[PDB]
Amino acid sequence: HMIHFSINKNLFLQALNTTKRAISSKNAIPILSTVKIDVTNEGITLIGSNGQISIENFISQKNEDAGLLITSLGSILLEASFFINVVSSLPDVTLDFKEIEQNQIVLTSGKSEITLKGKDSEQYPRIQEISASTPLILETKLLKKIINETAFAASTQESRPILTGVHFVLSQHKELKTVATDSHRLSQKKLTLEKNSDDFDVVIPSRSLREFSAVFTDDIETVEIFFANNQILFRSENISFYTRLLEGNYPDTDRLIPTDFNTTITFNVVNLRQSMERARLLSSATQNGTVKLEIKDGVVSAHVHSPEVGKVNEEIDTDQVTGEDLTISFNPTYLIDSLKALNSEKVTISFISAVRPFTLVPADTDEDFMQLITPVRT
Amino acid sequence: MIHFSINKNLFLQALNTTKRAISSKNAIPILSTVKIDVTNEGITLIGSNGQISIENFISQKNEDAGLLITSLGSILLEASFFINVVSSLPDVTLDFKEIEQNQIVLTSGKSEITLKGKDSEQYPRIQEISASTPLILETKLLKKIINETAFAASTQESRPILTGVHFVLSQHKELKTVATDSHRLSQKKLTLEKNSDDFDVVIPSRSLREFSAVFTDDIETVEIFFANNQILFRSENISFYTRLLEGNYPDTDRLIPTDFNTTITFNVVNLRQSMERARLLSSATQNGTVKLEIKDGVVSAHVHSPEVGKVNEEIDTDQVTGEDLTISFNPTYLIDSLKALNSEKVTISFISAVRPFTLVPADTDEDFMQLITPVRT
Repeated sequence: HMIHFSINKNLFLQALNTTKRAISSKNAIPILSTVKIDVTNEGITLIGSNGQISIENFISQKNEDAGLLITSLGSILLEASFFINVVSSLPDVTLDFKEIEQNQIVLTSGKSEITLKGKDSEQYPRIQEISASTPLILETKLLKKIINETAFAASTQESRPILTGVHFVLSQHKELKTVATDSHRLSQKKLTLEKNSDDFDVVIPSRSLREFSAVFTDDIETVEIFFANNQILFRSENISFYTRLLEGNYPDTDRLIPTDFNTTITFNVVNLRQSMERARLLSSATQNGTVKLEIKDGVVSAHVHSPEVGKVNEEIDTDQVTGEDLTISFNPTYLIDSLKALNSEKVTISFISAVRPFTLVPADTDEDFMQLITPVRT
Repeated sequence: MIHFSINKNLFLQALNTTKRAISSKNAIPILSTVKIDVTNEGITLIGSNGQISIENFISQKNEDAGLLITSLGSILLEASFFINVVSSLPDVTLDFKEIEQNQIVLTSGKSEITLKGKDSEQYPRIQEISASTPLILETKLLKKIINETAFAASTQESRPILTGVHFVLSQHKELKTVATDSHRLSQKKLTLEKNSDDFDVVIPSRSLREFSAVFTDDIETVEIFFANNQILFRSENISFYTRLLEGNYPDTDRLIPTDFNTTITFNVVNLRQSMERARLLSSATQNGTVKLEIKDGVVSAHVHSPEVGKVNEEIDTDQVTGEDLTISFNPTYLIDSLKALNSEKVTISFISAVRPFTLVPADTDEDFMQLITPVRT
């Protein structure tokens, strides 16, 4: 059984590019740099993986846009980057894909014939199948929104794996909590699901979640989620996206969130971001790298002193300041991250002291979106 | 000490132009800074990297700058950082005040940012070119030359004269510009509508690439002045100096073959795209070439990369004449030559599989000529 099919170059190229999102250049298992191409009666399946995530992108014969004509079945491996570059370089709207002697594929497109050396696919590792379960269905724009609101807060230190993921908890059949922290700052988003589902408690690598947002384009309105202990699957009509879960107990984060406050300030999000980025230009010349907010009698100001380099003294305009005076220093990158995560015009930040973590929420909104930032003692 | 106020965006635009001549790493460390001279007339921004120098003048009388100068002087600031800070400031105007210890307080709205600078006495002077009458060329004429030739120059530092472009004015109106790296060559000849004094110079191709980015299209002309070791392109407000390469540029006229045995006229974009397919596979080889096979009126391209793949393409042709031929060459040289053409078709002319071939744009008045040396296979 040797492969032979033809297809529309662009729809093919798109599917390859989606699949490539799970394929690294250098992998510790050499063969995982290849894309795997299974060709059956029903259609073509593109498989890619890197040991953390795997993508199965299927193009069905019956898809009108594919212009997919299948003559012979079979399987093959090609080095993904190269193959993808070559297809992309072909001149015509459709192309011929014909396997021949010794794992070679001839690509005919117009008057241009290009033969690439592939590999037998038996050596490619089969993907472990999540057991037939009841799916959880979420609107994808909701997931992408959770991801943008939380994944940046997760650690990037691989020596503490559990905090490199996002913690997802469904309780009471409809209460969804998502939290991420790197021990310095924290992000938490809570929803109520419109429909009830069976409870779960998982930790999903943040890198996997960033790929989820890239793999599932907005054309796909919902996705089905299946849970195992080791892994989890997101599936649309044509795409299956598996990722590993992080084993271990996620820390109890609820205790971390304060309830009573001495000072609050309500800021324009954009203006504050621009103030913190200015602050950061000078504070990043230092290792300490902190901005100092001074709040005296309704006036709020930012100060950075980077010896040898310069000094920032800026008054920041505010919608509202309540409570008592406060002087507090923090890493401005965390504040910026927090701000970039908001979709609201305004932000309410609430404080306790110069040494206790402070909270930030979007102002004037139903959203249960809560963040924390630990200040720096000085 | 310095004190002026100015529109931030015009200041920023002027600093980003000057930056073109400032590198972050330098043998002479002080050259990573921009020098700001402030006089009654205006502000002069100076940068230089040892090869090129830019002086950019903003006049107080410039209506767009909103420049008000109340105290004079001069200072150095580390260019990249300073430019980033100015760029980040919130208000449309900027107050620039020098204080104690070569510090500059930048005030923009409610934001005040102080930067440590350096005394400017240590910055090296730009060498004035000797008094002379200018040569005036349309900026778009020069840009066009630069895109047509600077890429053919070498990047190997071992024959430094080949890393520049050779410019020769002869008979007071006959301009030849040529570049080569010994493997491929580019030549553009022109006649100036007005006479000028003869010259013969070699201008580093990196300096030419910066020329094209310093003088935006709103500068229609520039005045050019010559010394033996440097050259000045000057517009109303910008002086751009570059060093010249000294030495004898090779006799390039002796390299252009006269009579041919085979010619072929191609659509330019079509050919480029076949060559780019040919280069995906050939770049996997060491000395990756493409073989052009011409038998009857049929032209075809071939590449074989033993453990990777192969290309077999029939290239559509507009016209084929003369003897059959099989010739091999670096596809990148062909691609570079095609990218440099501004015409729909190209005419390529061969002698044999081992002698260089020429490319000219087809059906045009332009005296624009390229050579590529094939490889024996």
